[PDB]
Amino acid sequence: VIRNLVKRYVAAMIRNSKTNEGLTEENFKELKQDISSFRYEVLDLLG
Amino acid sequence: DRIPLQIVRAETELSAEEKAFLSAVEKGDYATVKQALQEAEIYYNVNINCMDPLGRSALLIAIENENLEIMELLLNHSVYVGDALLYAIRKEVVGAVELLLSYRQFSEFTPDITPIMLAAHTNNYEIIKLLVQKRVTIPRPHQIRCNCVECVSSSEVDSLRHSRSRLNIYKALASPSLIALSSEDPILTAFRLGWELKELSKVENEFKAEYEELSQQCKLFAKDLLDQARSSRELEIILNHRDDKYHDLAKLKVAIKYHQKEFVAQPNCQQLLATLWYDGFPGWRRKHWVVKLLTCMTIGFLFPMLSIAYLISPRSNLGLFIKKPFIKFICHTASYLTFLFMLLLASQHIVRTDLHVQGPPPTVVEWMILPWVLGFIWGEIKEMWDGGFTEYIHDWWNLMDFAMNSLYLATISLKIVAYVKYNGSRPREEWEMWHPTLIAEALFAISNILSSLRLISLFTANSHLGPLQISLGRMLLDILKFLFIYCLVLLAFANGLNQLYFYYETRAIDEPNNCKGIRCEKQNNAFSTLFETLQSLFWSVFGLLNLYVTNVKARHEFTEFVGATMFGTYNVISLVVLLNMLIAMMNNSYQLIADHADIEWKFARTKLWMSYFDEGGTLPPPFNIRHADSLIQNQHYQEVIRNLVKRYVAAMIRNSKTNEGLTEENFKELKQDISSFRYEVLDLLG
Amino acid sequence: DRIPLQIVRAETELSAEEKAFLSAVEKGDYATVKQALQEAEIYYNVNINCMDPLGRSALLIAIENENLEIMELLLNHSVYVGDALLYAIRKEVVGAVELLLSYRQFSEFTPDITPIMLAAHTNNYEIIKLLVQKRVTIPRPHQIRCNCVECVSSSEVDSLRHSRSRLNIYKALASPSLIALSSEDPILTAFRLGWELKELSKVENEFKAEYEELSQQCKLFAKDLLDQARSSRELEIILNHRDDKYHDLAKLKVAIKYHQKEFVAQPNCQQLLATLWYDGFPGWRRKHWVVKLLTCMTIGFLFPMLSIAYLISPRSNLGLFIKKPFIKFICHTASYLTFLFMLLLASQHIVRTDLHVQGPPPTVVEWMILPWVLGFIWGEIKEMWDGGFTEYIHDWWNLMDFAMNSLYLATISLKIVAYVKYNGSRPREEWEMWHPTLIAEALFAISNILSSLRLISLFTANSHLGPLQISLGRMLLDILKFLFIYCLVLLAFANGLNQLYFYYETRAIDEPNNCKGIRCEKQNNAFSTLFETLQSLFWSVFGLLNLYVTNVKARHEFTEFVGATMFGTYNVISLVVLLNMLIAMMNNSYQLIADHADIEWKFARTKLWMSYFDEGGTLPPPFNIRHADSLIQNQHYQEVIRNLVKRYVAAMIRNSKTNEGLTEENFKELKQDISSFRYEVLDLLG
Amino acid sequence: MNLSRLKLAIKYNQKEFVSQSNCQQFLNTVWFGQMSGYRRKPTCKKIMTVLTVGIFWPVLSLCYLIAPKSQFGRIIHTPFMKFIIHGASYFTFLLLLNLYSLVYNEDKKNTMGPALERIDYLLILWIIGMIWSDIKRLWYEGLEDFLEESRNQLSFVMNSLYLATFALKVVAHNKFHDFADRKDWDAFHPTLVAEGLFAFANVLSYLRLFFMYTTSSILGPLQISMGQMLQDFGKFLGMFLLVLFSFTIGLTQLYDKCVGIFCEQQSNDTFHSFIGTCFALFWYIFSLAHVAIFVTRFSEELQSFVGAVIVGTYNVVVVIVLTKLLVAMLHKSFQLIANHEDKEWKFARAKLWLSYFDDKCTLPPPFNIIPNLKQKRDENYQKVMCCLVHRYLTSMRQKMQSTDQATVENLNELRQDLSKFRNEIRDLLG
Ligand SMILES: CC(C)CCC[C@@H](C)[C@H]1CC[C@H]2[C@@H]3CC=C4C[C@@H](OC(=O)CCC(=O)O)CC[C@]4(C)[C@H]3CC[C@]12C
Ligand SMILES: CC(C)CCC[C@@H](C)[C@H]1CC[C@H]2[C@@H]3CC=C4C[C@@H](OC(=O)CCC(=O)O)CC[C@]4(C)[C@H]3CC[C@]12C
Ligand SMILES: [Ca+2]
Ligand SMILES: [Ca+2]
Repeated sequence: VIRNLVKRYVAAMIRNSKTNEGLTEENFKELKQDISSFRYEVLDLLG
Repeated sequence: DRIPLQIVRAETELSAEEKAFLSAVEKGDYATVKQALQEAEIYYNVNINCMDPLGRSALLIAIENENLEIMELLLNHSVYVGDALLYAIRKEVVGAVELLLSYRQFSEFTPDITPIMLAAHTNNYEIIKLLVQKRVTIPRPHQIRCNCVECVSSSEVDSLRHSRSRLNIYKALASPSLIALSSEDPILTAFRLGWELKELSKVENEFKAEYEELSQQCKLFAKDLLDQARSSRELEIILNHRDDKYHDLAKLKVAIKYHQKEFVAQPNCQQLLATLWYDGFPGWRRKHWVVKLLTCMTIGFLFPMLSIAYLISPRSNLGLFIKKPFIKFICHTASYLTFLFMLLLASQHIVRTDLHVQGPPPTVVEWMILPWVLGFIWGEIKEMWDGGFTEYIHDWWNLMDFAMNSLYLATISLKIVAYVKYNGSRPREEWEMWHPTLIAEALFAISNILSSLRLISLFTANSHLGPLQISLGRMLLDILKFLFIYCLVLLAFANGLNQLYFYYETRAIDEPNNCKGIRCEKQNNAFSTLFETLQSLFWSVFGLLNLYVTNVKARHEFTEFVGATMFGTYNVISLVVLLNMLIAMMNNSYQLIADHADIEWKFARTKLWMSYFDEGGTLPPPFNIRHADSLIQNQHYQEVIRNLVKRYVAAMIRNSKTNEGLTEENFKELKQDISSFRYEVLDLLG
Repeated sequence: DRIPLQIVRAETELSAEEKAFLSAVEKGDYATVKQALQEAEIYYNVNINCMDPLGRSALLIAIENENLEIMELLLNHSVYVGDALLYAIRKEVVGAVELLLSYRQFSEFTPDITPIMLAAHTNNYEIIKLLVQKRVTIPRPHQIRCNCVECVSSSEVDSLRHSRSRLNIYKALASPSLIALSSEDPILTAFRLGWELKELSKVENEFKAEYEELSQQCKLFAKDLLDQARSSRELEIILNHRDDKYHDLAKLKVAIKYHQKEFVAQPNCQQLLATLWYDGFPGWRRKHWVVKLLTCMTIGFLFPMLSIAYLISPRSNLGLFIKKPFIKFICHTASYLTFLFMLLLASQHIVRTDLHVQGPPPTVVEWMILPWVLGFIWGEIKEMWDGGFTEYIHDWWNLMDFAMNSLYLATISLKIVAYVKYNGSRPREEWEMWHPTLIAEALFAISNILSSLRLISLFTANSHLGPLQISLGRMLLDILKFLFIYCLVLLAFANGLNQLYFYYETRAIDEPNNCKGIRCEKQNNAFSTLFETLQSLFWSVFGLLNLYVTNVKARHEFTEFVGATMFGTYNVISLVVLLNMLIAMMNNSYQLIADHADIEWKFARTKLWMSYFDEGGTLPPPFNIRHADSLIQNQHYQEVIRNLVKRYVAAMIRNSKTNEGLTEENFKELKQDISSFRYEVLDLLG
Repeated sequence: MNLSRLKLAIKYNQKEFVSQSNCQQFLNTVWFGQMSGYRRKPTCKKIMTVLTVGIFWPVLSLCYLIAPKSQFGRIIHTPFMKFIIHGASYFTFLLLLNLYSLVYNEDKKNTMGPALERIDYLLILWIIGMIWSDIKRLWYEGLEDFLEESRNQLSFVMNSLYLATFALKVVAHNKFHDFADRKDWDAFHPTLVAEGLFAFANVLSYLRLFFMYTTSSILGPLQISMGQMLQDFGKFLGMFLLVLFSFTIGLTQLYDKCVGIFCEQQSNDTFHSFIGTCFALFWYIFSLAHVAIFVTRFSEELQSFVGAVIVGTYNVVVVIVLTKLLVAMLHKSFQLIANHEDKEWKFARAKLWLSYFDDKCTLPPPFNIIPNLKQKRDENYQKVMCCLVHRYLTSMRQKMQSTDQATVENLNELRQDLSKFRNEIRDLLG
């Protein structure tokens, strides 16, 4: 029973976090880097 | 030392290849995923249906990342699709369509949840609609307390499941969007469901909060639909619709029945009612403050005439005038006010009567008071009959009316009895303690107090006094609870004190001025009897009990000290502690009540206005001497409802889009969008 | 009719070409922008320095989207760069480097803002570091009340500018980053600045909130640096640093001087103090409450022994014991308690002195009490001497100490004045009103009240009574304010009633039992004199004034009625209105006070503990019988400060990054980023 | 300095506008006027200055009365000073009232229609002056505005009753100049009436001083806050009244079959009349035992018992149920009040200060008795307005830009862009 209850619990917590946590500035920065990195790669290949 | 840490409940681990496969899905690399799948089909080295540490498989990872491309790929390779639909519905995405189209152990969803139930719980109109398009059904929850069905006797087994399953069903049936899509009359459905849910909140002590929340959801839904009305024609079609006369504000009445306060208090609804109320007084409220007073006073003074006219020629200018709701209120209030004035005349004893005559002939003023009394009685009778006992019983003021009236009856009976017997005259002093005349006078006085305090109800008609009256009522409930505790304490100390001082009771004759009690110039024998002890302790609460009452004449020091100490402890517990605590409690509630004061007041005011909106009404003194139609009505209601629902759904969506913050899931989605994008472009460029 | 709507704030519109150029910048199409720039050169059809209606020129539009590439392009071409640095600082971009590197009306920045100030107002350590690297200076803010300088005495030219300018310099000087980078002792500066800002808040009433906000900012910074301490060595180096003996918790002391409450309450700081406080009783924290109790009791009982040993031979082990602070506290508390017990004996037949000997000889008890009294006064003298009048005066309790001691002195004096001039033994009833003996007894009693109330101070020591004591003290302030209001109410009615009844005053002789006043069995002449009137109204607040005090003997109905009405109104205003308001007021205050009680209590306790940490201490009864080092110390402090500042800067960043939603502007940048990438890719692939 | 807009702001109850720092600054400058250093002087020096100015308030007033141009004549102009001078005048008047009886009217205890002691004559002047001030004010400002603020409304009755008191005195001195024992005087003898009215006015006079509190930053907020809650009491009043009369009627009905609450031995007569019944119940309110439980009849046990129940219920309903409610209401009320006290207080203080800004009133009451360019202006206003508007727009732009948080829409928009770009490229590259 404990094995099952833990699995259920852990999952629930993760869900709660994802759905009840706002986007922080660090997130913005990561997204920006992702676009930037992709750009450089493409420009190099196409260039 | 050191505490070694190990995984106690271990679980199978993913091979390196499998780990990579799932990793690709989280990055959205279609190519690698595709390749892995194909290779697995050949070398059988990866279980397409493997599972992450969190128990999420590939399809679940794809669903959460919302990569339909990859989802399709996985489905084409026939991956186990169990419960996937449920996960998609929770994510509220169009991947649901794909899984439904793709048709033919650990889950985050209980075994009872079905696709439609979850969609309802999510309140996504679109997803719900999609599922309903295909045959879908939500089990009908058995009536509250349905033991007869042995199926309800399943509660014996896994009640937990039984309870959860039921809540899940209701949580679904109470989704604004489902009610919108399915119910024929969304408003009435909500009204009813919100009530059943409230009842359940009570029966299911546990899970009470949940049921109550669901109930409020339903109530607000109805108000929201009403708020989406744009023209009076619509508002009238909605509020006057009778499910099945019409033009009787049937729906508003149903709302009042189901205590749908927010609906009844909606601004537009209140506006209509006002027009009906102040019929004949264009802009009565607009009329200058004074002007209003002037008109009201004048009309009130003329109440008997207006009343008489209706009695004489119902179909006359004057006869019709009284029919207006506001006029009725003005008249019916003026009548009561004059009644009270008559009772005042008694105080001044304008018509004085000898204090020696036993059962005197009813005084002049009395006779005058008699009619009103009779009118009030017959009135209550009519109410009871017309509304049925249940409704009459419900009204709390009805209790006061019943009590006031009953006292007036006894007063009369005794007055009468004292006339037939005790016909002669004797010095009042000789009169026995329970002489009929004496008892009657007391009853009359009490009744007069009750009658005058019945005016509190009229406060509901005032914008300023009304809200207060409503709040007070709410607090009174709590005060009662506090009183029970106080009573217990009183009884305790009463028993104790009486237990110590009853050995030292003294005769009234012995007592100075032959007076015995806490109400004599020199208080005496205060704790001699329980009845007296109770009185003494009550009055002590107000400081009207002197301390010398705690000493015994024989002067037994010890006893007196214990007595004073007990009295003192009572004072501290009652005044310093309990009394103060009441303040704190009342402050807490007043705060809460204040939050919903207006809706409460307006619901109350409407009820009052509605009472007069009816046709059976004359002041108390003079109180006693085609299917086609329905079809059309329903058609119109349906059209309006359709429009209201349409504009409501849209609004809700717009609100969400513009009034909701971006959660982490959103970041993950964007991050995935760029990731998959990158991989594709790189492959194409490579 | 109709209401016309015409644009009165006329504004020129951008040419289509112009407008287009600006749009390209917003989308990040480097190419189009580049073309436009080049063409404008040759053709001259678009002013590259044009502006949006919102005043957003190209460079600005680029800076906000943070496209340094477009920025460089624009800068290369001759685009006006006015105030651009400031925008690039406000936005906190590090594209400021580019603008600083380039070096070749209706402004959103006041004419006083210089780059360094704006950077400081933003608190960007990096940006600030860049600018500070180049020589930069912030004008001195002339001290408060610097009117002497005709420079400030010329504020007449433009006050609002002067005041605003002043706030801007301080808003800069009070930036945690500028203080980290530019100040030698970041901790000391923040302490001082915090104080100045506080003082300014008072002098400059307007902008009070602003200056107060800035002060709190400085206080928080100092606490945060302290929190970045990771070893006790560092904590010591910081708290025991003297600017210029050392090892005296110097900075802790300065912090108490500047009311840096939070700094003092910081966990680590408290822990250090505790160790110093409980020296001699290691594990006192672990000691069982009972055990503790036992230890305390024993020490207190042996207080005389410990007190003497020290005097005889401080070096003696026993002599050493009393030196420990906690001990001092316990010993000094026992001495006070002993004193209070002596006072209690004085009111008893312990010595059973006669009561008719005017100018009696001091009783043994009184003799014993004398030494203590002398010690207490002496202690105060030393306190004043060792702390200066300022500190002594500042302390509130020193006021009570003064009062208690002064009364315990007048008592002695009057006693002596009575031993002399009164050798007889006349009946007490014969003694005049101001017989010295009677006056002496009165003063002694009043002081016995003050003395026993001083124990409240000790509460700060306990963890339970301490916080309560503090909270109540704060609330006392509120009550004091209310009393002022009430006082006016009292005075008004006092004068009115006196003005009405002063005619009907009667000689005490006439009164029964030759008693005239409110404190007589038959309250009489309660309003005849003003003073009586004030007292009578005061007592009426407590329901100790009978209502028969309002009836004139001659029985003039009108006057009595006016009087009763006046008295009643006073009772309503005071008891039903003001009193209830006070309760509500107090309720609110407690809610707020409760929040900061801990920092308030701990600060208080620390001041108490610190008092004993000092070396000059013996109980009241027995009270009256190198540049090299400095440099090294400073080096160590600077080393710790460097680490602390570094740790702080990093922590603050982490907090900003992990606790800040994605504003809309952030989104816009991402969109522009994709847009630019798109254009670039489209071109290369097209 | 017409201060037109400032005044229109107060008229239109623009509390925020008046409490904006910029406006506060302007005001303070005007209020302290040339006495600006006052703001810088230490508390001690400021205290000294205030006292000094007040003490010599007649002197300074005189200077203005004689050589308004003199430096001293100028001193009264500073709105801050006028306040001090005018405030002192009132305090001296209150002193006269105090010294009227404490140190006068010592031998006129039994002289009906007593003469007009100089104190009376002097006071007369002050009362007159204060009246005139009201008139002038009411004249210049208008009526409703004048009636709106309390210090004025009290100033009406106060002055009224004071006027009546002295009148009756004159009549009495003529008609009844007898010197009989006070006791033998008829209850409604003119002198008795005058003294009663005068006393009440004295209470009103002092209450008026409450206005000064607004000026203080410490007690001023509280004073205003209290007044706010003083409204919610009105509601309670209405409810209580109903309760009072309801029980009054019953008690009278059961009891109507030396005298009163106000005698050493309280008599059941308390209930015999109606007004008495009201008083009797009125004193029960305070719950400090002002009226005994002797509701017993002279004898009628039942009759006496029921009476106990009636009074007991009254006490429980009023002393306990209604009162505690009142407290609850006040608690909730203040909470909200506490939120805006600053704005409210500022508006009030400003309204007070402006009164002195005017040049119409300069002399304290006792002395008071002794009696086109437009184009440019508009142009400048438009210029400044243009700037403020631009600044507002830019500022709002920035504020929103830096506070408004992203929304799902924005997210969706972004994702759309990535998609469109994705597709475009995919197509451009097969
Ligand atoms: C305060 C003392 C003198 C007791 C007075 C008793 C009655 C004369 C008062 C008490 C409550 C009053 C009532 C309170 C509520 C109202 C609502 C009022 O209507 C409004 O305020 C708004 C217009 C509307 O009713 O639609 C009409 C008068 C009336 C009946 C009032 C009539 C006069 C009443 C009965
Ligand atoms: C309640 C009646 C009987 C009055 C009792 C008077 C005194 C005997 C009490 C009142 C306040 C008490 C003091 C309240 C505060 C403290 C702090 C207490 O220390 C602690 O609670 C924590 C340990 C520490 O002091 O470091 C030592 C006892 C002492 C002096 C108490 C000693 C006993 C005192 C003086
Ligand atoms: Ca009824
Ligand atoms: Ca001291």
